[PDB]
Amino acid sequence: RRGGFRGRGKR
Amino acid sequence: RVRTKTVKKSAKVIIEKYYPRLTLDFETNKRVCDEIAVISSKRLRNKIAGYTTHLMKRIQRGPVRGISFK
Amino acid sequence: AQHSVILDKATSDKLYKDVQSYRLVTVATLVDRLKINGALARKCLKDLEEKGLIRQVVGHSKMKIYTRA
Amino acid sequence: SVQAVQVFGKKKNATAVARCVQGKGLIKVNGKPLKLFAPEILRAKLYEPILILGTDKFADVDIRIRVAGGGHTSQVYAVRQAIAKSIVAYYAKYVDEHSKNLLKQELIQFDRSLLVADPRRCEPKKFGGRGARARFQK
Amino acid sequence: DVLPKEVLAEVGSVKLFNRWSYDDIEIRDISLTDYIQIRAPVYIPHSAGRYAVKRFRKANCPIIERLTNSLMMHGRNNGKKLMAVRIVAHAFEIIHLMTDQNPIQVAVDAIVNCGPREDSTRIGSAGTVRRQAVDVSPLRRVNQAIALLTTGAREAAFRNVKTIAECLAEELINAAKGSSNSYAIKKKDELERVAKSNR
Amino acid sequence: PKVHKIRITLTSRKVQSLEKVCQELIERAKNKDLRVKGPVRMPTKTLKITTRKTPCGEGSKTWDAYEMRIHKRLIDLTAPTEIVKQIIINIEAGVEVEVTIAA
Amino acid sequence: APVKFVKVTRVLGRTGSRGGVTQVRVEFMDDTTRSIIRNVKGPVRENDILVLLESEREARR
Amino acid sequence: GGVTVRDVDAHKFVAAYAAFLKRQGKLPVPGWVDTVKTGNAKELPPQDIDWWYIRAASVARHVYLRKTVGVGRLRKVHGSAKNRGTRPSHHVDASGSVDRKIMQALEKIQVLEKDEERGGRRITQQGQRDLDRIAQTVAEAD
RNA sequence: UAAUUGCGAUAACGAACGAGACCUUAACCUGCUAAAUAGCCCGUAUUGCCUUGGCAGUACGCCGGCUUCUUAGAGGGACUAUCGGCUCAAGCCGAUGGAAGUUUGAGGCAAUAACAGGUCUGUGAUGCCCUUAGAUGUUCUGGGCCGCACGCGCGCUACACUGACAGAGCCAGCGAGUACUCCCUUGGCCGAGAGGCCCGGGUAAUCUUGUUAAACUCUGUCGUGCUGGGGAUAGAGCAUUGCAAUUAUUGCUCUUCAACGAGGAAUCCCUAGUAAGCGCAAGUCAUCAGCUUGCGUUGAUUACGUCCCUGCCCUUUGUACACACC
Repeated sequence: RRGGFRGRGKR
Repeated sequence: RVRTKTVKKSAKVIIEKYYPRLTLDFETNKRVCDEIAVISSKRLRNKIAGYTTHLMKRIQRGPVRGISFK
Repeated sequence: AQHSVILDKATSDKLYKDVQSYRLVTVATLVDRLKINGALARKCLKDLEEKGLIRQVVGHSKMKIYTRA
Repeated sequence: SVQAVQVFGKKKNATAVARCVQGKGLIKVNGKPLKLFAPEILRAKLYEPILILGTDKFADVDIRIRVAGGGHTSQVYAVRQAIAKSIVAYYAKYVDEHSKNLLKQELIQFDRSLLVADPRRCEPKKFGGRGARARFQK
Repeated sequence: DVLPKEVLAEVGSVKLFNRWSYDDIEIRDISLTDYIQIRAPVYIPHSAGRYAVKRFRKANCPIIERLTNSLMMHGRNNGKKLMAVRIVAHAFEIIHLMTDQNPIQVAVDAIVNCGPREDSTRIGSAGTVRRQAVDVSPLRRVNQAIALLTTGAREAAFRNVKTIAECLAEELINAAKGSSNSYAIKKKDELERVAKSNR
Repeated sequence: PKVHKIRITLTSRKVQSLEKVCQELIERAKNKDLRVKGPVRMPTKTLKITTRKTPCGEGSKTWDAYEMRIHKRLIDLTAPTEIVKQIIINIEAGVEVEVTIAA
Repeated sequence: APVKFVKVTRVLGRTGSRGGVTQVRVEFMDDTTRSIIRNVKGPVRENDILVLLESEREARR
Repeated sequence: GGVTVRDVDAHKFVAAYAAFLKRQGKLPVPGWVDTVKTGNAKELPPQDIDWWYIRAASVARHVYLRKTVGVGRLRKVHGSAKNRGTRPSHHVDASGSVDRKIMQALEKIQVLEKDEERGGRRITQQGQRDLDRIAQTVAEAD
């Protein structure tokens, strides 16, 4: 559904 | 199939020390090397004989830099 | 789907007037249009063989094929 | 004295030793004739050295062959190799090779494997033949 | 004497198969020769060749050998080449009685006709396909034709009263002409149709 | 002086040391005008043990194969009983010898 | 359709994202003057023969 | 010319000896027929009614070609695989009683005799020449 | 170029590890040395059928001859050799010859610097702490580790006719075996079957052992129906192993006859005697292999590529990171 943490940026 | 420095370095000294003793024939060159050298393997001896007979084929038509005999 | 294990006069007459025109006759063909069982198909297969209407092409424990005479 | 020569043919694990003696045209393998020793469909692969050469060239030669080891299809390839080597070797030793050179050229032109063997064996490994076991999560 | 009387019938004539000769080959088209090999006859297909060592070594191989190998697939039929030879031999007898033409006459025209001439290639488009509708080389065309014909027979005969001897046989006569009701033709025209759209 | 048709069996792990023992023994008998039968070559018996390398079970699973080889080269002779005592002297380490009169 | 026959004379590298596709230069073998560039999917040797459904598309590079 | 056992096909030869033995009609039967499994690996008795006679013909044929044979060797010659269920299959041997009495009763028919010098059973002087005579019944039957 | 493998250019010259070399093994020897615990020719005796002069078997030979096949030693053999086309060079592609031309094929060993990786439950390797006579030491009796509303992994058997069942035909290889107590086991008899009794061989190229295994081949029955495909579950009886078999150790006979029609999102392995199919031997063992380590039989489709995804090595370049994009 929705995951945080680790390396993610913008969209 | 590339020959390393040990085969090439050993081939250089043989040619200049004994130039006339070996000829264009590969079979004869095989028997000259083992008499005048100390090789512990037949396969190593075969490779040494293969390179030295190739070198004199190109010696026959013009000299090549890096080779000097009497 | 189910076939007939017995052969009656309604089915016997179809054989002796129709098999004279087939190019190939096999176990599958009998099960196809006469709607009879394979076991019955094999029994009728050998009995008509000696009557001299069909001839054997190749013989094996697996398949049988027959053609015109 | 008596004319005879011994040759052999090999496969994976099938050895076929043969002795060819001057005779009258008789061929039998393991005692039985060529009528029996083969699977029914595999019997075709035994007659090729005959038709390509001709029956007239087996007038007075007798060959007896004993073969063991291997498998069904391996053995039939071994015995057919001994026949080709036996027939060409007996003439070479005792008669003019005008046949032999014609025999050798014709035999290999149809198939080279008739006179030379194929070297093939298995390789051991610690996973099976060449594939490993399944991985849990890569 | 040393040979059975059956083989004595053919020794006088030119060497050939059990019944049929490889003479009188079709004159129908080009670009499919040099990859179907019939110049060297073979008695039985079975042979322990060296065809898996180089690139195009298997291109020089009898077509019957190519057809026989593809017949045995799907797990159960691995290494059972003797069983495959029996099926192949019987299928040539079935087609001979239903058509006066030679069995190889049926086999050759069937293969040459069920080979696609255009296909769409996969070029990435970030989730989409930019199918460019490229051409197909002759070697791949004959390789895929063999697979299509054999997989059709395996599909039909599964859980059926019919046998594989004539299920395979009936495809070959269908594929000899433009029957269009065969498994091979249904897939071949479908592949070409989608390629035309993506031109 | 009654001949008994002796037979001698040998066993060792080395291959070079065993071969030269037989080479000199046949020469020690040949010059004595004794009818000698060849040094037959019995099959080599190889035995191996395989075990897993790790002592605890962690990590990948790997095995190694140890080996050991034995050769026989048994020999026989036709000679009296007393003469053979002085002909089998001066043997070195490793090779084991067993004497059988085979009368 | 007036289908044309072409023959390969030389191969010029291998294209595609995954090397599946190859690029060849063909010859129409009926008018020796004309020569174009085409794309092929399968293995190709020199003197191979190809069948072309349309002869007006050509290819990049 | 002369023919022998090796000169005829095995399948028709054993069938011929079953047909030939119909006319003599003298082979002991201990009543085991129609009840026995002919092997532990099996589940149903053989379909053909005269299986006791076809088996004896084939058994006597290979003893003609083999030098010494006993009950133990024939037990595993006639054995085959067994469906153990969901477990992997194995190899198990045939019944001992079937092969022992089929040749003990065949002893008194004067076909083969004991071999007490080294073991097993071997073929007899007049026993072997009988099976040779039926070869011409098949060879020239062509 | 598979390689910090080389050709070379050069403020560098000369060297040390790793790679290669090397060792074992699989392919070749009608040449050497040989062999009754391995074979053949030959010679005797002997059997059947045609009878021929033949063909197929038996038993013997121990200085009758021999080593092709079997066996294990010493050596020989491939070096990319020769030819054609590119290049200064190192090198690359094709052909011919040849048992063998990807490093000929497959393995063993394998650098610097590191991980808070695993192991104190292998060790009479070991610091410290703890308990030491109501013992955490040792020993005997009994039970549990196998307990079941549920999720996940490595495997086995199938959904059938390219099948099951019944008769007949009939082909391997690597190995193992007797003690202070019986280890592989031939032959004879009894026994539906599993088993039981009695002589005997082998400390082993000698006996078991040709381990005549399975698949497979020929001839028949059933006939597309989840049916004679499938064998889970459960009842009764007969046996062996052990001191002891219930929560059944295993094996055998009769009967009971479940689910399962090629399987969703996802996902593993692999390039030639290779995948897959099938079986055999060994390890643990009084008895129990659906597991592993090895061994043989049958034998394919497709590619001879690229960096598109998941990763690796080197250079130029950017940084507010150095516990280093978690």
